[PDB]
Amino acid sequence: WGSIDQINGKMNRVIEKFHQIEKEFSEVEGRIQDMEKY
Amino acid sequence: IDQINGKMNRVIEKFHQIEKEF
Amino acid sequence: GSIDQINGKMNRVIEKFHQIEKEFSEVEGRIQDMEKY
Repeated sequence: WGSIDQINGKMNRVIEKFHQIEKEFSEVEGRIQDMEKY
Repeated sequence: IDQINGKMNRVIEKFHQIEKEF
Repeated sequence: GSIDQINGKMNRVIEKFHQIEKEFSEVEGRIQDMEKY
């Protein structure tokens, strides 16, 4: 099960970094929005 | 262990939807 | 100002999206293979 524990870890890290990339994109979006509105 | 497959099917859940989000 | 800044940030975000795609495909592949064999 060290092979499962290991893919559990690989899936967790893919998920964590997607959430970081998602947040970064949100911030970019919100600044396109500032520029467009203000 | 039932415990690490328990997790897997759970972690695998969030992974699958992110697949979709990707 | 804010225009070249967004342009830089967005390009770097897109770069990081392409990295995460490849990593996902590789993790998925490994899960598929564990389940198949």
